[PDB]
Parts: sequence; C-alpha cells; structure tokens
Amino acid sequence: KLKQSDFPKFEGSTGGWLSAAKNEEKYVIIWTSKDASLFEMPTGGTAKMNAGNNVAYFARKEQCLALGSQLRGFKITNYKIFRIYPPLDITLLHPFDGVFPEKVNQGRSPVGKRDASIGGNPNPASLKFQ
Amino acid sequence: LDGMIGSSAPFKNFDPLGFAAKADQKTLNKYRESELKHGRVAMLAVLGWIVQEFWHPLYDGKLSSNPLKALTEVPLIGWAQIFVAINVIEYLQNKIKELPGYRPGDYLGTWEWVEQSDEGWDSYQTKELNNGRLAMVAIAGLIVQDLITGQAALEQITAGNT
Amino acid sequence: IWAFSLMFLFSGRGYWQELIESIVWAHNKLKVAPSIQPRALSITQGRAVGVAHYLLGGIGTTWAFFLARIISV
Amino acid sequence: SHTVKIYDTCIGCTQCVRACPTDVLEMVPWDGCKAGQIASAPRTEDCVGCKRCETACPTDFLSVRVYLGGETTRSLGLAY
Amino acid sequence: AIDYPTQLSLFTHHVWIGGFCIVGGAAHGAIFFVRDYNAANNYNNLIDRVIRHRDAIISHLNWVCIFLGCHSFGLYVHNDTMRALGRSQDLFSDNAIALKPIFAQFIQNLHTLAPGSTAPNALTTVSYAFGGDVISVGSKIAMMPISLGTADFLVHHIHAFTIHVTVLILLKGVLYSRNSRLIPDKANLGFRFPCDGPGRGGTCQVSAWDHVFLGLFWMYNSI
Amino acid sequence: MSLDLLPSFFVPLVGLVLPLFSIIGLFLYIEKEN
Amino acid sequence: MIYDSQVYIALVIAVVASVLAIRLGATLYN
Amino acid sequence: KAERWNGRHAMFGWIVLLATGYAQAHGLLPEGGMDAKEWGTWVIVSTTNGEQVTIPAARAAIAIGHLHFGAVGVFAAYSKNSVKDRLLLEPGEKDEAPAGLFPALRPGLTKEAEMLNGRVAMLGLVALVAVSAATGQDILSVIDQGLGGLLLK
Amino acid sequence: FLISWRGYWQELIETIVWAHERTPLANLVRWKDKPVALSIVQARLVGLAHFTIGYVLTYAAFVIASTIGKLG
Amino acid sequence: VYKFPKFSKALAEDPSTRRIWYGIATAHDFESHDAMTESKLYQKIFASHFGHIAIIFLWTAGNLFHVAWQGNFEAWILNPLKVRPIAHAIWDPHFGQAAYKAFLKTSSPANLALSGVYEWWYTIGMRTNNDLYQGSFFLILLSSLLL
Amino acid sequence: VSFIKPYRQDPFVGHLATPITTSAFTRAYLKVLPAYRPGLTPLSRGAEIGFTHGYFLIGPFYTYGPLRSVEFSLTSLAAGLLAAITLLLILTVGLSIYGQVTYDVYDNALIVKLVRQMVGSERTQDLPQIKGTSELDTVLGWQKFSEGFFSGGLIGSIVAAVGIALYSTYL
Ligand code: CLA
Ligand code: CLA
Ligand code: CLA
Ligand code: CLA
Ligand code: CLA
Ligand SMILES: CCCCCCCC(=O)OCC(=C\C=C\C(C)=C\C=C\C=C(C)\C=C\C=C(/C)C=C=C1C(C)(C)C[C@H](OC(C)=O)C[C@@]1(C)O)/C=C/[C@@]12O[C@]1(C)C[C@@H](O)CC2(C)C
Ligand SMILES: CC(/C=C/C=C(C)/C=C/[C@@]12O[C@]1(C)C[C@@H](O)CC2(C)C)=C\C=C\C=C(C)\C=C\C=C(C)\C=C\[C@@]12O[C@]1(C)C[C@@H](O)CC2(C)C
Ligand SMILES: CC(/C=C/C=C(C)/C=C/[C@@]12O[C@]1(C)C[C@@H](O)CC2(C)C)=C\C=C\C=C(C)\C=C\C=C(C)\C=C\[C@@]12O[C@]1(C)C[C@@H](O)CC2(C)C
Ligand SMILES: CC1=C(C/C=C(\C)CCC[C@H](C)CCC[C@H](C)CCCC(C)C)C(=O)c2ccccc2C1=O
Repeated sequence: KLKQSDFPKFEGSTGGWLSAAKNEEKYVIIWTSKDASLFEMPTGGTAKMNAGNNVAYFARKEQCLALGSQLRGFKITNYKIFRIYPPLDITLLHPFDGVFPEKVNQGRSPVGKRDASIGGNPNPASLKFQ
Repeated sequence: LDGMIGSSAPFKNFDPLGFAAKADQKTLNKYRESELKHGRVAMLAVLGWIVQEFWHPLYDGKLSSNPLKALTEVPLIGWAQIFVAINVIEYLQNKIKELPGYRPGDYLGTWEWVEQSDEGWDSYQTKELNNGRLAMVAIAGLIVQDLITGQAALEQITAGNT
Repeated sequence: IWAFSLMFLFSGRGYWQELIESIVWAHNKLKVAPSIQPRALSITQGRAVGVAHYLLGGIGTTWAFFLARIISV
Repeated sequence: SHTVKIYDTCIGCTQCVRACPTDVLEMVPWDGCKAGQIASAPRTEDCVGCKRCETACPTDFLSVRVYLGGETTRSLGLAY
Repeated sequence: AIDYPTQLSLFTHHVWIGGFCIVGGAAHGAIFFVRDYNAANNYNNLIDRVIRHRDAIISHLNWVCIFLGCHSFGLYVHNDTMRALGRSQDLFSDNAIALKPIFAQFIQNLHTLAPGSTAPNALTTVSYAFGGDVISVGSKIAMMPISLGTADFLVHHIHAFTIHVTVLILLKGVLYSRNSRLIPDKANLGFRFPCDGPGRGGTCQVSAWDHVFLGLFWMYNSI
Repeated sequence: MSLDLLPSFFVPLVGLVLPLFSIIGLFLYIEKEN
Repeated sequence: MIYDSQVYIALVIAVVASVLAIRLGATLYN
Repeated sequence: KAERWNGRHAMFGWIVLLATGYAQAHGLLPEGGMDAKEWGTWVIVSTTNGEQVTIPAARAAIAIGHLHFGAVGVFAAYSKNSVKDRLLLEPGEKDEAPAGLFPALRPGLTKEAEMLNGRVAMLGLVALVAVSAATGQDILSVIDQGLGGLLLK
Repeated sequence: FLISWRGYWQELIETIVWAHERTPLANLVRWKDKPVALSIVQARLVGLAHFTIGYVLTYAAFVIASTIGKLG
Repeated sequence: VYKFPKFSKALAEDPSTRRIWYGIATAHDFESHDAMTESKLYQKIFASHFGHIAIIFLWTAGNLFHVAWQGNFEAWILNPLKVRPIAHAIWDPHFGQAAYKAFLKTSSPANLALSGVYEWWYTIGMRTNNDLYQGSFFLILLSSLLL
Repeated sequence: VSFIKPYRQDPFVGHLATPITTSAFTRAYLKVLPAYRPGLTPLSRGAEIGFTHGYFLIGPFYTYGPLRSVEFSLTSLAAGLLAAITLLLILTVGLSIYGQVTYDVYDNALIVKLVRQMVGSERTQDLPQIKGTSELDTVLGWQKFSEGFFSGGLIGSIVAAVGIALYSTYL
C-alpha cells in the first residue's frame, strides 16, 4: 500500500511536497507513538499514526514543526526533525542538542545578543556607506 | 463460462453452445473484448436511435427523423470525421492493450486500483455487460423492424404496427 | 459613505495609532486624556468597518438611483 | 535571511522560543536576569519573519527584534 | 406587475438579501472548519477527502474564473474598442458576430409549448416571459416575452463569472481555513485574525475571515 | 519614397520590432547567472 | 513643408545622439 | 562574422536592385495602389481632397519579395544546428581573423574571394547612396546612369 | 491592489504552482524564478500607481472632451 | 536569477520573482547600492542629471519636429482664432474607415495640440515650418552635447 | 474498491493517483503524443508539434481576423497565414530564449551518473543537480526542438492554408 511500513496511514494529499523537495531540500520528522492515534496532517487531512516508529516527509521545516507541536498534544515528545539535501545529506535540526530550545541546556552560547537595550542602537546617519 | 464477470441469475455461465469450454484464455479475452465493444456500441446506438427519432436539433432540422434514412443524408464529410475519430479512439485502445496488467474490456486501467475486486465492482461490471447485451438485442430489433416495416421505433409504436 | 470606506480599506493601523499618539499628547497637555486609553481600531475591525461602509454606500447609491428612476418614470 | 537580535532587557520568560514556528530561537544560560537564561538566535537561516517571537515578548520595548533582510526560499516560506 | 417601483424594489432587495446570506453561509462554514472540525471524527469521509485535494479544486476554479472573466469582460472590451475604432461590423452584436443563447431559447420554446403538450391540463404558460401574448393592465405592461439575444448572452456569462469568483474566494477561505503551505498551523490562529506577520513575503489576510471580507466585496460586485 | 510613407515604415517598426528585441534582451539579461 | 533631405539629416543626427546615449548608458554601468 | 554576412547580403542586394530595375523597365511591377477597402486604413497614405492616396501596389509586391528573403534569413537564424554557416558566434567560437586592408588574392570560391566581393559590394552600395543623395536622382536612375542605359531601356 | 492584501494571493499562487507542476505537456516548461505574490510595500505602490494613473487619465479625458464638445 | 540587480547582492540571491520587481524599484536608490561610496554617488547623480537634461531637450526637439512636419503651424499663423493646431499625425492599423474619416485633418488623421506650443512659439517669433526644424536640429545638437 | 490512492505509494507527494492522472487511457494517450512518444529525436518532436500547432493556429486568424470574408478571399487567407507564421516566430523566439536561459548540457542521462559516481565537487547546477533526463533537457536538444517547431509550424500553416482554400473552392 505504502512505500515504507513506518509511514503514517495517510491516503495522500495534493498538498505535499513538490519538485522543490527533490532538488533543493526536504524535511523528515520521525517519532514513536504508543497508540495508532488519528492526527491531522500539516498539509492535507487526517492520517493515522503507527503503534511504533512513524516517519513523515515534508517540504518545509515549519510544516514538520507544526506536526511536532501537534504531537505534543498526544503526549509525544521524542519527535525529531531532519533536513535532507538533494542527496541523502541528513542533518538533525529541531532537537539540536537533544534538549528542546525552550529548556536551558549547558553548552549553548548566545547568538545575536546585544549588551544594551533598544535605545542604545546607533543612529542610521552614522551607518552610511559601509 | 469461467470465473469471469458477467454471470447473472437467469442463466449462470451462459454457454449453451460451448464456445468457451474449449477456448484458451487468449480467445476468451478476445470474446470478452468483442462482447463489451458490441454492448457499448449498441447502447450508444439505441440511445441515438430513440433521441434522433424525437429530437434532431443539428443540421438545421432536416435529416429525417427515421434512422437508416438520415444515414444517407449526413454530409458524408461529417461521416468521415466520425470514422476518423472512432479510428483514433481504437488506435488508442490498441495502445492501451499492451500496457502491463491489461484486462480485456478495461480501457480505464482499473486494474491499477482494483486489486482483490469486491462484489460491488463485479456486480457493476455485470450490470454494464447485461445492459450492453440488452442493447445489442434492442438495436438488432430496431434495425430489422425499420428495414421490414419502414417506420421508426416511436413511429411504429405510436401507430400500432405491433 | 462609499468614499469614506476607502479610508479604512486603503490605510493601516500604525498611522492612525501614531496620530492618536499626538492627539493624546494634546489631551494630556490639557489634562483631559481619558482613563480608557484611546487605541486605533484593530486590523480586523478596520477591515470590517471598511467593508461595512463600502457595502452601505454602494447599496444605498444603487437604492436611491433605482427608486428615484423607477418612481419618476 | 532575516536578522534577529536579542537585547539584555531579556527576562528569560521563554515565550519567544516557544512561539517560533521554525525553531530559530533557543534559551541559553545567562547571568543578567533572575531566570538565569537569555534567548538566542543561532538558526536565523530558518527565520521566516512572521514576528511571532516579538508578539510574545513581555518586556517594554521588546528584547527580541526581527529585522527583515534578504529573502530566501526558507525565509519566503515557499513549499515549492 | 404594473407597479414598476414595487417590482424593482422587491427583486433588488431579495437578491441583495440572498447574496448576503450566501456569504454568511460561507463564513460560517469556514468558522465550523476552524473551530468545530474534528480531524479524528472525519477520517477519510467527504470533508477529509475535500481538504486532501483542495489544491486541485482551487486551481481549477481559478482557471475557470480566469477563462470566464477573460471571455465575458474581454468581449465587452472588444465591443467597446471596435465601436471606438469605427468598426461596427467587428462587434459581438446581433448585426455582427452573433452569440445567440440557443440553449436558453430552446428552453423558452419548450415552456411556451408546454400547455397542451407536456402540461396537457394547463391553459396557459407558467410565465409570459417564456413567450406568448403581451399582458397589459390599464395600458401598462404586466408581463411580456423576454427576448434573449447576444446582449443577454454576454451579461449572463458576466453573472456566471462573478458568481464563480465569489465562490472561489469563499471556497478558498473555507478549505484553507485550517492550514496551508504558508501557515501549516492556521487553525491555531483562529477564524478571525489579521495575519501571521510580514514574513514569508507578507502574510496579510490569510484568515478565513479575510476571505469573507473579500467575498463580501465580490458579492457586492456580482449582485 | 515620399515623406508620407515614413509613418507606415516607422510605426510598425518601432511599436512591434523594438518591443520584441527589447524583451529578448531584457529577459536574457535578467535571467543570467554568475 | 519640409523636404526629404531635411528629415533625413535630422534622422541621421538623431542616430548620432542615440550612439551618444548608449555610451552614457553603458558608462553608467550595467 | 558580421562583415561577411553583410557582404553576402550586399551582393545579393545588388542582384535584387538589378532585378528591380529590370522589372520596372520591362512592364512588370504592378500598377496603381493598394485597395483600402480590402486591406484596411493602414494602407492609406494621405487624403488630399476627397481621394485616398494609398501605398503603391508595386511597393507592396516588392515588400512581399523582401519578406520572402527575410523569412528565409530568419529560418536560417533559428536553424543554427543545421546550417553550414551560423549567423552568430557560439560561446567559445572566436571571430575569424580580420582580413585586413587587402584580403589575400585567392581566386575562386574561397573565403578571401567572398570577403573581397562583399566589401566591394558594400562599398558600391555606399557610393550609390552617396551619389543619389548628393546629385538628387532616384537610386534606379543612378544605377541606370552607371550602366550607360542598359538597365532602364 | 489596495483593498485585497497579500497572503490571499500567495496561497492562490501556490495553487497555480501546483497546477502547473502537476499537468502534462506543461511540465516541460518550468520557471527559473519562483512565482510569489507581490510584497506588501510593492502592492501598495502598484495600487497607488493604478489609482493615480486612472485618476489622471480619466480627468484629462473628461476636461479635454467636455471643453471641446461644449465650446465648439 | 542572478546578475540583474548588479547593485544589490541581497536581491540577486532571491530565488523568487520578487528580485525582478525590486530590481526595478531600487535602481535609482544609489545610496543603498552595494559597494557604495559618496564620491561615486555624486558622480553617478551628476551623469544622470546630464542624461535627464538630454532627455528633456530630445522631447522638446521631437515636439518641434512633429509640429513642423505634420502640424499646421503655417496655416495657423494666418488664422489663429479659427484654425485648430495639430500636434502630430496618426498611423494606427486598427482604425476603421469611420475613425480615419473622423480623425482626418487636412491630409492625414492627426491629433489636435493641447500643449499650447503653437501660441508659445508664435509669440517668441516663429512663422515658418523651417524655423521649427531649426529648433529641433539645435535641440538635438544640445542633447548630444549633454550626453 | 477505491479509485484514488497515493501516487506511487508515497503519501507525502503533492499528487494523487486518480482515474485521470494514472489511467491506462491517460498513459497511452500521453505516450502517443509527440512530446512523450518513444523513438523520436527532439527535432522530430519539435517538427510534429509545430506542424499541428500552425495547422490549428491558422484557423482563428483566418476566420476571425481583421480582413475576414464570408466568401473565400485570397487576401483573407494570406492575412491569416502571415499572422499564424508571425505568431509561430514569436513562439520560436520564446522557445529559444527559454532554452538559452534554462539548460547548460549537451548530452544528458550521463552527466548525472558521472557526478553520482565520479563526484561533483564543482560549482554545481551543471555537473550536479540537472533536472530531467530527457534529450529535450539539453542546450542542443532544446535548440533542435525549437528549430523543428519553427520549420514544422511554417509547413503546417502552409498545408492548412492549402486545405482551407481547397475546401472553400471545391466544396
Ligand atoms: C453509435 C452511436 C451513434 C451514431 C452512429 C449516431 C449517428 C448520428 N446521429 Mg446520433 N446520438 C447518439 C449516438 C449515435 N448517433 C446518442 C447516444 C445520442 C444521445 C445524446 C445521439 C443524439 C443525436 C442527436 C440529438 C442528433 C443525432 C444525429 C445523428 C446523425 C448525424 C450525426 C450527428 O450530428 O451526431 C450527433 C451526435 C450527438 C450530438 C451525440 C453523440 C455522442 C456520442 C455518441 C458519445 C461520445 C462518443 C465518443 C466520441 C466516443 C466514445 C468514447 C469511449 C466510449 C471510447 C447520425 C446519423 C443528428 C441528426 O441528424 O438526427 C437525425 C441530431 O440532431 N444524434
Ligand atoms: C476593474 C477592476 C478589477 C478587475 C479588472 C479585476 C480582475 C480580476 N479579479 Mg478582482 N478585485 C477588484 C477589482 C478588479 N478585479 C477589487 C476592487 C477587489 C477588492 C475586493 C478585487 C478582489 C479580488 C479577489 C479577492 C479575487 C479577484 C480575482 C480577479 C480575477 C478573476 C479572473 C479573471 O477574470 O481574470 C481575467 C482578467 C480580466 C477579466 C481582466 C481584463 C483582462 C482583459 C479583458 C483580457 C486580456 C487583456 C490582454 C491580456 C491585454 C494585453 C495587452 C497588454 C499587455 C498591453 C481578475 C484578474 C480573483 C482571482 O485571483 O482570479 C481568479 C480573486 O480571487 N479580485
Ligand atoms: C477574451 C476576450 C476576447 C476575445 C475572445 C476576442 C476575440 C477577437 N478579437 Mg479581440 N480584444 C479584446 C478581447 C477579446 N477579443 C480586448 C480586451 C481588446 C482590447 C485590447 C481587443 C482588441 C482587438 C482588436 C484591436 C482586434 C481584435 C480582434 C479579434 C478577433 C480576432 C482575434 C484573433 O486573431 O484571434 C486569434 C486567436 C487565436 C490565436 C486562438 C485563441 C483561441 C483558441 C481557439 C483557444 C482554444 C482552446 C481550446 C479549445 C483548448 C482545448 C484544446 C483541446 C485539444 C484539449 C476575435 C473575434 C480583431 C478583429 O478585427 O476581429 C473582428 C482585431 O483587429 N481584438
Ligand atoms: C522624445 C521625442 C519624441 C517622441 C515622443 C516622438 C513620438 C513619435 N514619433 Mg518621432 N521623432 C522625434 C522625436 C520624438 N518622436 C525626432 C527628434 C525625430 C527626428 C529624427 C522624429 C522623427 C520621426 C519620424 C520620421 C516618425 C516619427 C513618428 C513618431 C510616432 C510613432 C513612434 C515612432 O515611429 O517613432 C520613430 C521615431 C524616430 C525614428 C526618431 C527617434 C525619436 C527620438 C530621436 C528618440 C527619443 C528617445 C526618447 C528620448 C527616450 C527613448 C526611450 C527608449 C530607451 C525606450 C510618435 C508619435 C512616426 C509618425 O509620425 O507616425 C505617425 C514617424 O514616421 N518620429
Ligand atoms: C505600435 C503597436 C502596434 C502596431 C503597429 C500593431 C499593428 C497591427 N495590429 Mg496590433 N496590437 C498591439 C500593438 C500594435 N499592433 C497591442 C499592444 C495589442 C494588444 C492590446 C494588439 C492587438 C491586436 C489584435 C487583437 C489584432 C491586432 C492586429 C493588428 C494589425 C492590424 C490589422 C490589419 O489590417 O492587418 C492585417 C494583418 C495582416 C494582413 C498580417 C499581419 C501579420 C504580421 C503583423 C506581419 C508581420 C510581418 C513580419 C515582418 C514577418 C516576419 C518574418 C516571418 C515571416 C518569419 C497590424 C499588423 C490585427 C491583426 O491583423 O491580427 C494579426 C488583430 O486582430 N493587434
Ligand atoms: C524583391 C524582388 C523584386 C522583383 C520585383 C517584382 C517581384 C515581386 O514582387 O516579388 C514578390 C513576389 C514573389 C517573391 C517571391 C520570392 C522572393 C521567393 C523567394 C524564395 C526564397 C527561397 C525559397 C530561398 C531559399 C533559400 C535557402 C534554402 C537558403 C539556403 C541555404 C543554402 C542554400 C545555402 C543551403 C544551406 O544548407 C544547410 C547546410 O542547411 C542552408 C542555407 C539556409 O544556408 C510576388 C509578388 C506579386 O505576387 C504578388 C505579391 C502580387 C501579384 O499581384 C503581383 C506579384 C506577382 C508581383
Ligand atoms: C553594411 C553596409 C551595406 C549593407 C547592405 C546590405 C546588407 C544590402 C541590402 C540590400 O539587399 C537588401 C537587403 C535588399 C535590396 O533590395 C536592397 C539592398 C540594400 C541592396 C554598408 C556599410 C558601410 C560601412 C562603412 C562605410 C563604415 C565605415 C567606417 C569607418 C570609416 C570607420 C572608421 C573608424 O573605425 C576607424 C577606422 C577607427 C575608429 O577608432 C574610428 C572610426 C572613425 C569609427
Ligand atoms: C560584388 C557585387 C555583386 C555580387 C553579386 C553576386 C556575388 C551575386 C551572386 C548570385 O548568387 C546570387 C546572389 C543570386 C543568383 O541568382 C545570381 C548570382 C549571380 C549567381 C557588386 C559590387 C558592386 C560594386 C560597386 C558598384 C563598386 C562601386 C565602387 C565605386 C563607385 C568606387 C569608387 C572609388 O574607386 C573610385 C572611383 C576612386 C577611389 O579612390 C575612391 C572610391 C570611392 C573607392
Ligand atoms: C480612521 C481610521 C482609524 C481610527 C478610527 C477610529 C479611532 C474610530 C473612531 C470612532 C468614534 C470614536 C466613534 C464613532 C463616531 C461616529 C460619529 C458614530 C457613527 C455614526 C452613526 C450614525 C453610526 C483606525 O483605527 C483604522 C484602523 C485600521 C485601518 C484603518 C483605520 C482608519 O482609517
């Protein structure tokens, strides 16, 4: 019926990925579920989970993350999202250090932090021709 | 005369003359193709016979409502286009016939979706076959009656030439 | 009224909020700023006001036109 | 890709991180507030510019600021 | 029938009420999809299967709307530019390239022949609009055969085009009320919200309410 | 060739040929790569 | 009424002004 | 490449000018003007007082012949993979080397011969236009004078 | 261009993109730039340009034609 | 998808049609261009000013030439209160016979001149279609100077 | 039975296996078309497409053009033929520029394998990537396709003009 046994029991929708997620990048979300719960696809309609390993492919990181946020309502937490380039170039994305970004984990450095409030930003006229 | 679709209650596996008891699978596929094509053509022919009799809007009226008379009144350049269209359709059907998993009368390719056919699918195929058979008998009767009497279906019925 | 609708349909909330800022400055200067802080209509409400005024103006124009024309003749 | 900056007015309430639809922001250790945490933007290449992050910011004039910049198929939200 | 103001007012009022109520029905369908729709309870049913191929529906409705608008309105514009250029024989008129609504005239003929043939117990046609005699009360016309020519063809196709575009806006609102390729979690933002932000190139009016707003505009146009 | 033939020589030339070549050049330029 | 020579040389001078325009256009860079 | 192509066209056009002079002299080249009722108002040149002067039918026929030749050229242009000599240079191809002041004196059907004859024909067209502009006669009149009288006879 | 904003035109464009990508005899032709809806500022500019051009053209036509047709 | 917005690398990396749209609308915002200095800014503005003045002079020369060639300036001199000035002739293949007849003025369909150039040029002392041609020639020369 | 299933057993594609996308009739009909017919060089595909397209393109121009005639007119036929030929020229220009800006390949179905085997550590998009393996997806292939479209369009337009003249004269 389906290419892989771990795919959710989805009947296919004309809202899945397109030619872009065959030559630029595609995103895969994996998770393990205790029950074959019925959930709503980020793209189309209702799909059925597998009582075990579940693997879904999407065209955007936002679609995978919306599916994962929906999974949290099913008490599912072990979901992990990967980015796949045109060949099998798998990169773990969402649980980047194994801890969700909302929980503080040691080993993270601040990126994009300014040691002042908004009012300390430089005047644009002094940022001309650089 | 097999596990083929088309066996109905009045006469199950209707092969009184044993045409299928000796034929192989290829000949039986040919027979099913011929039966389905004849049935479809006959359904179209019966519907056209009646509708033409009580409605012929095209050709600015004219084209006498009696069939087998309008057959010799079409501009004969519209006959050629109908012939060419039927020919192209059957060329496409021939091309379909070599697709893998082809079934005798299946030009929609339902074998792609229908694996492990149900009873509803078999019943609908039997419905199509039985309607085609009834239309074959009906169109044969129509042509013969119009030949011997000269009146069309609803004209002969209306007068009472029965 | 139909032309009035286009003010809400074409504009945006930020401009009206920033204009209300200066109006509120004047009120505070005269000690008459209301306790209920005046805010510009929300984006959805701006759209709703625009469409309601547009429909009212157009339908009323057609209403008056039809009625006057068909009563006169 | 858009630019996301975090300012030391951060109170570490995590509402920005749990509102990001594309996993751009994360909470990192800090010593400038009671919570001991500050938001970070290490994955701005996935930033879409929806600005949900600063709609959930409780600080006075924001501690996360999104500056829209060059566009990308990821930042434009193109599924095609 | 001889009180023309009453007839005109009644028709216009009832058509306006109908258009408003239809837009409201579309709005509340979208509201149901956002709020009261349960994905689990609707597994592989009609609602699920419609959402699963919403793209095909909306794309083909888009093509139909473009085809109908191009044709109806561009035939109007072609007539206008042919008249402005002094080419009266190049118009889509009766004394020119003629588009006779033959299907509607056939129906009109069928109704005026119904009494005695298909409605044998009728003494007169249901309406004189389909054909018959001029009915006048006090020297004022009550009803009369409404002839259909190339002018009625164009305006009827204009009606079809406007109705199709209104249906397009409202159906796009209903089907894309829960999710899309832009916002995969649009249902979590509710039925009534202004946007998701300036990102993705700009996500104005993606709601389903903002579709009942545009559909209200197009219903006004059509009516 | 009289002066009154110049409109019929130039108006089609400009108003049709110049769009074609300009579209060709502009499309080629804006679709270039690096 | 102006002659063919008058219009022709005006067209030729217009061509020269066109070559000067592309030189300015190309000098203002791609 | 451009010089070679323009030389070929200039030689062919010297042939075409000779043919046009012959046709004008020998009673060919249809008479009158185009029918405005048949070909629209775009063929009308002027209206002096109640009569519409239209484009001459001879001009229309000559334009149709030139359209035939130009269409052949356009086909050859969008037929690069099937023609012996292309119109434009392929990426990588390098322009043939300029022939110089005097191309090599190689008689026959040689590149140098065609090059020299194309340059000569283009110079002849330049001289013909210059003579017509300076003196003031028709182009065909100048060709007739430059052939003694054997063309428009 | 002024009343209808973006977001409503991005999803429609996505549907059109799917239709083009999933149809035979047209899959052979594909865009080099991904078709997207006009940006918010660009949409405002385009609506303003249409508004202004229509305004100027209709008033120029009216004033000129009215003067010519009324005063001989 | 590259090299069109030569002045902006951020736009040139846009994979969408937005790059083409924004390439047009940011072409004259020189201060926002990549690798930008003040000297180059003023020099480019100076050259653009020269090209602009050349465009203005070419437009005026075109008006002069079309009044001299297809107008009725000389006839309008002898009767300025009855003769309607003609801007330029019309050649449009889409015209019917009726449109040709209605727009017909003297020898060819033409547009009345609403720019008031006839009165302006008459006031400053122009009486011949050869005076207008001289002005067009001189203005094209000035445009060449500015370019 | 169900007649709609996920396409090729992939529930995540933006496509469906309906009785129209993947029906045997659709398969055969699209496989007999010049764009997908097996055994055709790109020049042959272009020639057939151009012939059919010019043949049906001369129709609307001749019938409804600016120089129509309820009777048969040689001028109307010539006008329609010229309009059809110029439209084919415009379409050929579009094809040429599209092929110029789209592909950089001269022999496909190999370069993909070469870069999947012998590595493609280059600027990519020419060695790697490469969408489609058809011969129409090359610089040479598309050029011959456009040439065939243009020549076949001219020939088909002329043939259709001849047929129209014969039908209007001898019928
Ligand atoms: C075997 C089938 C068949 C044949 C040979 C004819 C033959 C004829 N019909 Mg006819 N007709 C048919 C079926 C047929 N009909 C059916 C089923 C209907 C009901 C819709 C009609 C309704 C009809 C009318 C109303 C009229 C005719 C008329 C005529 C005559 C002129 C041709 C014409 O205009 O056709 C017109 C045919 C149609 C408008 C409908 C044809 C629809 C076809 C049969 C279905 C699709 C065919 C498709 C291309 C192939 C199938 C695909 C797939 C199964 C492989 C001609 C004698 C005209 C006449 O002069 O009457 C005396 C006329 O006015 N027919
Ligand atoms: C007069 C103003 C006007 C016009 C022309 C349109 C036109 C259209 N709107 Mg609309 N719209 C308007 C005002 C208008 N709208 C307003 C004020 C609003 C605010 C509420 C909207 C809101 C709106 C929505 C929400 C939607 C539309 C849609 C549509 C399209 C329907 C499909 C169609 O007919 O395309 C055909 C195009 C036309 C009929 C326009 C004229 C084209 C001419 C006649 C033919 C072609 C000319 C030719 C190509 C010119 C070439 C020469 C040129 C290059 C020089 C169409 C483009 C729908 C859509 O996206 O399309 C499906 C849709 O969903 N509109
Ligand atoms: C959609 C609107 C529309 C339509 C239908 C027409 C129609 C027409 N115009 Mg027109 N026009 C329009 C809008 C429109 N105009 C507008 C908006 C303007 C102003 C800008 C003009 C300005 C204008 C001028 C100035 C002139 C016309 C002329 C014409 C006529 C000839 C055009 C021509 O050469 O056809 C070319 C047609 C084609 C190349 C074919 C296109 C259509 C094909 C048949 C579609 C086929 C689809 C097919 C069924 C799909 C299924 C295939 C199947 C195998 C699966 C024709 C009657 C001319 C005239 O005088 O005629 C009287 C003329 O001089 N028009
Ligand atoms: C900016 C000034 C200007 C403008 C707007 C026009 C406008 C027009 N001219 Mg024109 N013309 C001009 C200057 C101008 N002229 C000058 C200076 C000359 C002397 C050489 C002519 C000689 C001329 C002739 C001989 C004819 C026209 C004709 C026409 C009309 C059709 C267009 C055409 O065929 O152009 C053709 C124009 C030329 C061959 C001359 C070049 C025009 C100038 C020098 C270029 C100006 C460029 C401009 C500043 C910006 C260019 C933008 C570009 C990059 C896209 C149109 C009304 C035709 C007409 O009257 O039809 C009824 C016609 O037959 N013009
Ligand atoms: C300055 C701009 C301009 C000009 C000069 C023209 C000129 C013309 N248009 Mg046109 N048009 C334009 C803009 C323009 N258009 C725009 C912007 C639109 C969209 C709003 C239209 C929409 C339009 C329509 C809808 C129609 C025209 C038509 C016509 C023709 C007038 C009808 C006639 O009597 O010819 C009769 C025409 C012929 C006898 C044959 C002409 C065929 C082409 C044009 C000849 C080109 C020759 C070329 C050099 C060949 C190259 C070589 C090739 C063989 C390989 C004429 C050629 C009509 C026409 O003829 O349609 C084709 C017509 O139906 N136009
Ligand atoms: C302009 C003439 C002036 C004469 C004055 C009056 C005549 C007139 O008016 O003419 C116009 C006219 C007809 C003109 C017809 C013409 C020019 C036909 C030309 C056809 C050219 C062809 C086939 C070229 C083929 C070239 C090729 C294959 C070129 C090539 C090669 C080769 C050979 C090297 C091989 C290479 O091989 C490889 C490797 O590919 C490929 C390639 C491309 O390189 C009729 C006019 C009128 O009928 C009308 C209109 C109205 C009537 O009432 C009156 C008349 C009769 C007068
Ligand atoms: C191309 C050409 C003629 C082309 C003719 C063709 C195609 C023929 C066309 C025809 O067949 C058709 C189509 C149809 C026929 O019915 C009509 C004709 C007409 C017969 C002449 C060019 C003629 C070109 C000429 C004369 C060029 C002269 C250039 C000079 C002097 C340059 C000098 C400099 O380059 C230096 C030396 C140093 C630089 O630094 C400075 C400068 C000063 C720029
Ligand atoms: C080459 C040429 C024509 C060549 C024609 C060819 C090849 C035709 C080939 C054909 O295949 C076609 C195409 C078609 C076939 O059906 C016919 C044939 C025949 C088979 C004309 C040159 C024509 C050349 C001409 C007219 C030259 C004129 C030169 C002049 C006036 C020179 C003046 C000066 O020399 C002085 C006087 C003093 C100097 O100091 C200053 C200057 C100015 C340089
Ligand atoms: C003017 C304007 C405002 C400001 C409008 C405000 C603050 C409304 C003020 C309403 C007053 C305070 C009450 C209404 C007073 C009227 C006289 C009562 C209505 C008339 C009766 C007859 C119904 C917005 O907030 C806004 C938001 C989004 C898009 C466009 C716009 C916009 O155009």
